Amino acid sequence: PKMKTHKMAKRRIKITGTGKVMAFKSGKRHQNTGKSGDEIRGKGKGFVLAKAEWARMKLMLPRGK
Amino acid sequence: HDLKPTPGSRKDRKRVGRGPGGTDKTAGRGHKGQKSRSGAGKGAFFEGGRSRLIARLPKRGFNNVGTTYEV
Amino acid sequence: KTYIPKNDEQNWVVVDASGVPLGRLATLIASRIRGKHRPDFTPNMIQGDFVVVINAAQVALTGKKLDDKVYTRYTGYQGGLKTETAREALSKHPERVIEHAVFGMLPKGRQGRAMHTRLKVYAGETHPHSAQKPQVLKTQPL
Amino acid sequence: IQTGGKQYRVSEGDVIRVESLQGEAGDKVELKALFVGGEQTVFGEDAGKYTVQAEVVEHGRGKKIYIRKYKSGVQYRRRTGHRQNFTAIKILGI
Amino acid sequence: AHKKGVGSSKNGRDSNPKYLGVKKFGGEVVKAGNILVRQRGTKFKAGQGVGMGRDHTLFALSDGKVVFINKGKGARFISIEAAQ
Amino acid sequence: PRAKTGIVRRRRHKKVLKRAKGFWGSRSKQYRNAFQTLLNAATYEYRDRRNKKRDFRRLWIQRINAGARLHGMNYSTFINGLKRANIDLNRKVLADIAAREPEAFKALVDASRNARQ
RNA sequence: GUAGGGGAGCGUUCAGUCCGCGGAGAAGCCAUACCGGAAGGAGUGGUGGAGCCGACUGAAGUGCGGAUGCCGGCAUGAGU
RNA sequence: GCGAGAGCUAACUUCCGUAGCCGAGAGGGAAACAACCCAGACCAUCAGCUAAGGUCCCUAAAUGAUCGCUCAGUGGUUAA
RNA sequence: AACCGAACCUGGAGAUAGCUAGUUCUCCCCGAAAUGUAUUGAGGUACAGCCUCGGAUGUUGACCAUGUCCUGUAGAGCAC
RNA sequence: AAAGGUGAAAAGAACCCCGGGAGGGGAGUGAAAGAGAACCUGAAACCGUGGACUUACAAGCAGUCAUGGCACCUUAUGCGUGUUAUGGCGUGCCUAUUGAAGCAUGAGCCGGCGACUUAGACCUGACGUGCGAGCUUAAGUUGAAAAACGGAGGCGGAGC
Ligand SMILES: [Mg+2]
Ligand SMILES: [Mg+2]
Ligand SMILES: [Mg+2]
Ligand SMILES: [Mg+2]
Ligand SMILES: [Mg+2]
Ligand SMILES: [Mg+2]
Ligand SMILES: [Mg+2]
Ligand SMILES: [Mg+2]
Ligand SMILES: [Mg+2]
Ligand SMILES: [Mg+2]
Ligand SMILES: [Mg+2]
Ligand SMILES: [Mg+2]
Ligand SMILES: [Mg+2]
Ligand SMILES: [Mg+2]
Ligand SMILES: [Mg+2]
Ligand SMILES: [Mg+2]
Ligand SMILES: [Mg+2]
Ligand SMILES: [Mg+2]
Ligand SMILES: [Mg+2]
Ligand SMILES: [Mg+2]
Ligand SMILES: [Mg+2]
Ligand SMILES: [Mg+2]
Ligand SMILES: [Mg+2]
Ligand SMILES: [Mg+2]
Ligand SMILES: [Mg+2]
Ligand SMILES: [Mg+2]
Ligand SMILES: [Mg+2]
Ligand SMILES: [Mg+2]
Ligand SMILES: [Mg+2]
Ligand SMILES: [Mg+2]
Ligand SMILES: [Mg+2]
Ligand SMILES: [Mg+2]
Ligand SMILES: [Mg+2]
Ligand SMILES: [Mg+2]
Ligand SMILES: [Mg+2]
Ligand SMILES: [Mg+2]
Ligand SMILES: [Mg+2]
Ligand SMILES: [Mg+2]
Ligand SMILES: [Mg+2]
Ligand SMILES: [Mg+2]
Ligand SMILES: [Mg+2]
Repeated sequence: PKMKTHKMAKRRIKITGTGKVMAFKSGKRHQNTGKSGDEIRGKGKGFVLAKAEWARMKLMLPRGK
Repeated sequence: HDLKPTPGSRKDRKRVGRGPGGTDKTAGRGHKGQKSRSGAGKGAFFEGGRSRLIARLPKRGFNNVGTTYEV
Repeated sequence: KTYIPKNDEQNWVVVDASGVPLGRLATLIASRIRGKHRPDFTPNMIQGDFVVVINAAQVALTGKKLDDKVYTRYTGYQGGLKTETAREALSKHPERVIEHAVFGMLPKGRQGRAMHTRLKVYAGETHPHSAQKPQVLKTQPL
Repeated sequence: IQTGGKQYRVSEGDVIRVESLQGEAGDKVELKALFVGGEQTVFGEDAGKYTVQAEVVEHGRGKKIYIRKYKSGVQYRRRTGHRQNFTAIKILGI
Repeated sequence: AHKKGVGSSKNGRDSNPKYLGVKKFGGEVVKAGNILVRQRGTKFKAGQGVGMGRDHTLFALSDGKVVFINKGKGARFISIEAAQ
Repeated sequence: PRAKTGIVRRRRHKKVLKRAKGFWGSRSKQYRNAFQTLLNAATYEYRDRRNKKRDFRRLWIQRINAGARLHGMNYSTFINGLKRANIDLNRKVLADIAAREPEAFKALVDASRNARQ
């Protein structure tokens, strides 16, 4: 059986050139009028997971994409 | 018959069980627990019963294959 | 390689308990019986000397030890705890006071019980053992 | 009259095995006395002055022995071989 | 025979820990923007080279070496003096 | 291919059982109780190698004290006596002198009480 | 030194090759004070009556005291 | 054990801080005794010194020394 | 149709089993944890924490002294 | 469900002895009846006969250590083998546990059966080997007491 790709992880995770794993910062959908404008700015973004969380994601998409 | 494979080509496998040599009683598995049990399952992306990291993270953008250029 | 001897001897000696404190005499006797005092000494054999005791009836006891020292027997039936004072024991049957202490100071397995044998208490001045011509031993700390 | 950490008792013309000694079949070993096995007796310094003389007879491997260790409800079993090397030694000291 | 309660506590409650105090102590090197005190109030006043966020957090402005000024109790200052 | 037990189990078993002769009742005839008895035997063997070294020292000491006291000396005073005069004897050996050779042990006594004076 | 990780090995069937035994008697069984650091391994003798050891290499239905485990035989309770 | 709460300044109690041990630690001591005291066992020895703890007999080792105390078996379990 | 709050036979079927039992040859090396937070979670699981093997570094670790800064307990004290 | 095996060949034991018989002892056959039809080997539990040393004052997880007694001599006259007397010492195993000799679980006994595996042309490391800026084939085709062909595909090659 070919190991399947974890379709949830498709739109939320990114493989990197070196071989680290990325995602988008969170809290941006109704936690808005908070705000602060620098939070709202800092959140829409993107960023690298701390580390412990790497193996799993890697196993989520074997193809990298 | 003269021939022999390379030193370090073929390690003999783990035969768990088979006495106090040796991995006695529990064959690595530890004492009790869901991990101890014999069934196919968990599997790998199951954290606690909780609410998973991947499930907590925002989805971004659609998906498109488009064209890719051979370098 | 270490020396194991041979029980040849049968050595007999007379102790006079007259005026002697009970425990101490009990030590001299017990020990002469067990074997220690014998340069060859070998434990799993009995090598002790035979000990005649005389004048048990005049044994000394550190006051107020008579009227206060109690011996206790138990019979197996309820209310079996029978007790008797040193003075009582000493008038009824003194030999059993000496026997009782010394026997306390021997071991308690097969061999020890076997050692009781080589004790021969008599109260008062004489004994019946002159055929063993036993050699007299003085009460001393040494 | 001693070797490998331990005294022995010798008189004359007797074999004695002691722990493995350097040497070979027919070698000679001298030893300082600790006590005179005989007349008038001597001990201490007087003994050390007198000397003992002994021929290395043989090299040997002691009787076999297994080594068993055990501990309850731990599944701790240990089985091991053992042999204790010695040297046999005839005596003819002064 | 037995009892049936009924009392409880109104208490229990407390609040998650507020890791406060100084993080950068007397005689310590400092990168630009390294934080040196978390505090409730004006416990430690900024000196030269150190600014102060709204948390009354003291953070150093231009690298250097940390120095503590205790000006006789209740009026105290932390500063940076660069080496040389 | 399959590989039965064939022959191995019985060889193991006979090994244990043959270690176990002279054991009482089932302890020498049933494998398991043999094997078991033997675990406890393990404990006893190891222990008692050390312990017999403990025991023989004891014996020597007893005999020595005896000889010591024959000639009017306590053991302890006899042994400081020997160390003082730098006589350096095994107590195994001291025992054997004490038990086997009277006059000689006597001589050591006199030497030691001299070293005490 | 418990869980656990690591390392070097012992023994079992089958397989390839090499060595080689065997009716002046194989495997299996039985006794044994010898050997090896341990799994284990030989020597001799008794049994048996036709197949089999050692070495290197390969593959496993490969090593048991437990599971109120399974099949089987025989004990105890009892001359009750 | 020490530091606190809870508890009755109860529990072989409960919940935290801290050291050590047991857990996973055999060996000597504490009669017996996971925990306490001494002490971390690669194997062999019929060898020597020590630790805690001990040296009247069971039981290895002074029925030791000197100046006292208690006479109540206090010793060998509690208080106003 | 000798045990019916849903008969019996066979099949799905090796149902599922965060639960209990059980888990077999030897020696050598290191060697834990029972803490944190999160969990329809509390005897289960995720990630840290702790173990081991390997590859990297190359004294960065350890203890203890010196220097310097931080502290509000022990005590104490009554200035609120 | 359980079930298998004389012997090369039935030459399957005429005949004699005890017994109603069963069973056996002879004889005869056979290479061997140490193969006789409850017939290849014939382990262990378990039941007995005989012999060695032992036991009728004794408190015991049955061992272990030390010594003495008797006995024995084919890896055996010593480091002995068997057996014993007496002394010292000693709380079955497993499991489960903070903690097991536990009056906690399992177990009558011995013998056999009895539990970490297989798969994919999946994923990811360690070791090894062949090629190496390249490496590799799959279905299949032909051959086949062997293997060779087969480039479709797949992996590296650039990331964001
Ligand atoms: Mg392993
Ligand atoms: Mg088991
Ligand atoms: Mg288990
Ligand atoms: Mg035990
Ligand atoms: Mg345990
Ligand atoms: Mg010692
Ligand atoms: Mg170890
Ligand atoms: Mg072969
Ligand atoms: Mg075969
Ligand atoms: Mg069974
Ligand atoms: Mg039952
Ligand atoms: Mg049955
Ligand atoms: Mg009847
Ligand atoms: Mg009945
Ligand atoms: Mg009846
Ligand atoms: Mg408690
Ligand atoms: Mg201990
Ligand atoms: Mg202890
Ligand atoms: Mg004790
Ligand atoms: Mg306790
Ligand atoms: Mg001391
Ligand atoms: Mg003594
Ligand atoms: Mg009905
Ligand atoms: Mg099932
Ligand atoms: Mg199904
Ligand atoms: Mg270690
Ligand atoms: Mg658990
Ligand atoms: Mg983890
Ligand atoms: Mg440093
Ligand atoms: Mg206060
Ligand atoms: Mg007939
Ligand atoms: Mg008989
Ligand atoms: Mg009697
Ligand atoms: Mg008798
Ligand atoms: Mg419990
Ligand atoms: Mg545990
Ligand atoms: Mg019981
Ligand atoms: Mg039980
Ligand atoms: Mg239970
Ligand atoms: Mg039962
Ligand atoms: Mg490679």
